[PDB]
Amino acid sequence: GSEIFLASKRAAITYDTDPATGEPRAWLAPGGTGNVVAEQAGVLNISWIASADSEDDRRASALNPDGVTMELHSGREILVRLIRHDPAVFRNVQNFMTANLMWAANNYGWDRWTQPSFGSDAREGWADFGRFTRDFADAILKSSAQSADPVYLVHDYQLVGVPALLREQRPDAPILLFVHIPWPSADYWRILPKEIRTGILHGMLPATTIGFFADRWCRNFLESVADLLPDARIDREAMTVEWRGHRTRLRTMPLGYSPLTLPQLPEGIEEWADGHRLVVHSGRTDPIKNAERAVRAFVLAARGGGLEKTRMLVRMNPNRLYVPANADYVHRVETAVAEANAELGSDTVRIDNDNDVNHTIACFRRADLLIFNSTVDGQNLSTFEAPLVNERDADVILSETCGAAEVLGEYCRSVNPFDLVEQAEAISAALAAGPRQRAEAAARRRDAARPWTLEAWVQAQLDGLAADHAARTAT
Amino acid sequence: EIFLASKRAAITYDTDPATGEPRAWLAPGGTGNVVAEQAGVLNISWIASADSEDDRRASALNPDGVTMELHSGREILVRLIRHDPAVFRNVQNFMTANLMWAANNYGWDRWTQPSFGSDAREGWADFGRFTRDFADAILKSSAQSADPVYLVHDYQLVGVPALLREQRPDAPILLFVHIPWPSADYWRILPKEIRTGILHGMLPATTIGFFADRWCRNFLESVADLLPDARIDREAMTVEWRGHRTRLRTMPLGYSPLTLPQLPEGIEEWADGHRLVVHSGRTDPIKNAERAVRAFVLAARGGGLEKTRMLVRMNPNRLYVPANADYVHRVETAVAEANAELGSDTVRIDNDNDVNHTIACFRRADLLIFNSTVDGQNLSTFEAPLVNERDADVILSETCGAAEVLGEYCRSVNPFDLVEQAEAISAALAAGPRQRAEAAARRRDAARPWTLEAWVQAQLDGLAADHAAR
Ligand SMILES: [Mg+2]
Ligand SMILES: [Mg+2]
Ligand SMILES: [Mg+2]
Ligand SMILES: [Mg+2]
Ligand SMILES: [Mg+2]
Ligand SMILES: [Mg+2]
Ligand SMILES: [Mg+2]
Ligand SMILES: [Mg+2]
Repeated sequence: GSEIFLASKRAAITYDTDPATGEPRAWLAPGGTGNVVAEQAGVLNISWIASADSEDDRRASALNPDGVTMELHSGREILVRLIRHDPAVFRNVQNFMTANLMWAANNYGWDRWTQPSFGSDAREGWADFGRFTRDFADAILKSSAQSADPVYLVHDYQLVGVPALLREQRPDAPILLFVHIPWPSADYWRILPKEIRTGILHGMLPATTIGFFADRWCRNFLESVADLLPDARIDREAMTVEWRGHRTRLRTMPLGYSPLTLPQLPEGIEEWADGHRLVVHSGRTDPIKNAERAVRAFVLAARGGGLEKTRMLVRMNPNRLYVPANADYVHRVETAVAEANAELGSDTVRIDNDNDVNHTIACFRRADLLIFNSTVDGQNLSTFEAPLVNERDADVILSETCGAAEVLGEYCRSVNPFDLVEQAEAISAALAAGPRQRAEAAARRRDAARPWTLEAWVQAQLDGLAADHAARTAT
Repeated sequence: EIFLASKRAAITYDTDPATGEPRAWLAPGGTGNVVAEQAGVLNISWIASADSEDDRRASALNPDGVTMELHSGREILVRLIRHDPAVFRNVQNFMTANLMWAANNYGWDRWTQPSFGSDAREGWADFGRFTRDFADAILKSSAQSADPVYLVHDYQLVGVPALLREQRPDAPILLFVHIPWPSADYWRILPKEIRTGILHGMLPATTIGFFADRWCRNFLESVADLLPDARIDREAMTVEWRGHRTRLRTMPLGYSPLTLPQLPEGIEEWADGHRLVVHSGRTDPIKNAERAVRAFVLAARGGGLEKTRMLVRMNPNRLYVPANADYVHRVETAVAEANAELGSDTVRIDNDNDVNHTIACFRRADLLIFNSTVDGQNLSTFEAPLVNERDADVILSETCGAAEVLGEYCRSVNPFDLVEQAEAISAALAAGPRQRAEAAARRRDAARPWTLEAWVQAQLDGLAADHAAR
């Protein structure tokens, strides 16, 4: 008897002609939070509320106020309702400063000794955060104006301010906030300026349920609350916060993959890899993906002997390259690859860069060894998808700091992503292992990965939120 | 019989001006002076590392111990361990902002550093040898003792308790760490054999002490995270592991009354007619002088600081460590940029290890800034208000151990937020004599009880209770 409203900020939508119909088409770039949320919209048969961040988006939204019919990579179709944030007030929706600070904080990118140093920009950014949060919350509230019993599913870190605003207007509504990124240790969270470190928590706590992909993130969130909000009472065993009349439950809801989204190799790759064992590292152009260290670990593994007919493919998916840290990462990866080739012989290691899902899947299929060695990762879905499609009983080296390691770590070669020697030794061992050992390990790994579907995760959201809503009422 | 050990002893060997005989004296400040003063308090020898040929010569020539003069005036015996020089050199590298200093004092960005190679494997091996040298020295000194008590000080000796416990199953062993303990997620940046091996080395202690509750909490979380076989109790502050029961204790330290002069050359004249902001600390990136200078510039831009100057007092220490050299460069850069904007000679750097100069700067200050990025405790934030003659406000980082005792009596700041720090500089200097007078008196009252002798008593009392429980 409830209507469900699902929102997230980022929607990477292209507009082109549909070859099937010859009509103008909206389609969603693959990967990122957007693809996950869009698939959830499809599972639930509801619209996806997200931000218009271009004239094209505004134009599409104005012509289709009921929503734009959008095509997923999985071929599936949903309605997307893009919020037409006023272009004169919100000049650049694509990049919000406060959200970018939260990205760096939550993914641990600062050394503290030299960075960060917050100036007036952080104050201005926080004011802008407030304006955007209000504009977004108002759009959700307008969308749900004809609903007597709305259920709000608010997705990802850009919307951390939203639950407080929804709770103010809809005191009895079930509200889930689901964060797709890590939550950092209390000492690290409090690097942020006082108004932001506390303000964000004030924005989140009015949610019925706060979800993360991993237990570690829930624990770190609770510790952050205990550290900063003298008014709050945490219960580490119950995973609860009680604060200013808000009761909040923290839940872990792991996600692995979408079965319905699971081709030929990129140009030149099949011939280059022929007769060689192939090590594959795959991920976005983001320093957390840790390809530089993966390449250096490969070089150290080769130094120990036994990798004579082995090559390494670094698959990088271009994304937000305008961010200085991302550009720096690509530079550092290119440098390590050049050093590897200088040391091991030309063409031992190759970078292959695009956002083509078919190429990604092909590379997952061809791999003799898969490396997902993130410095940290909210979850990392590639580490579920890859073994599920791999045909060669490839081993998987998985960083212990990926959310996914809580589910898959015991079925992979779990590593410290900062230790090049451990990683080199894991690379050597994985490639030395005989086919029967690898076959049995891969079968167990597929069995461990298989249950963690997008639909199961959506069900977890609803089951958790429903239970927490009941508990909130009883208290 | 109490046995006391710590690694670092910065000793100078010269001729005693009063007697003409050979003399050994200990550098003031740092952990060495603290442990040396504790040896004096307890009337015991201090076991420490010989770190140079002169130390080895002195140790070899005086096997009973080297009579060593402390800055406070006192005299104690130091028993210096002659390690293998190659092992020692590499271990000292392991203990600097390479490796362990960055691990416990939060110096890594994770995205680009660290990346552990074979050097970390060799470093760990050498650390084991160094640890064995210390345990053998301590055991040798205590071998005929029926009921020895072991007080093992600071992070370099984290491996020692396990080795002592192996030989002395029933002995009281305190491990007291003088630096922070990092969050669990940060601790596990270290290679597996190190992150776990260090915990295995520490947990056999009867008692593990830190200067702050936060460090104890972070330690427990690290144990819970890495040792599936350990059981922690956050309320009892205990670890139960392999039938070892370990108690975690917070034992704050503030200052030594006995250690509490003229200003350095040129400073008095330069400061005359001006309000003086003083930042003081070792050449270590945790001391955060660069951000303090930038915050000062931001405050000066706002007006109201027209007759205000800033003194950056830096105590040269291990300038060969890249992170320390970089820190000094960044501070020099910020000071030059401050002067280029605000006017020549607005900000000065003054560098030496003269305690008298430090105390004098504390006395002269109209505002004191101890804005460390993190600090195991920071003793300067107790010493400075207790000697200051201006009722200077204190800007104190919330990330100093000392903030747990003095935070509410100072202007507590986020050390990464320049605007907050600038606003605190401005507010601190907007208040004249009387406003500050009341707060300054309450601050001194808060700082006063936290003496060195009280802290030594806390060590003994805590250890005794924990030993009787185990
Ligand atoms: Mg758009
Ligand atoms: Mg931390
Ligand atoms: Mg985890
Ligand atoms: Mg890659
Ligand atoms: Mg010496
Ligand atoms: Mg040392
Ligand atoms: Mg951390
Ligand atoms: Mg210092």
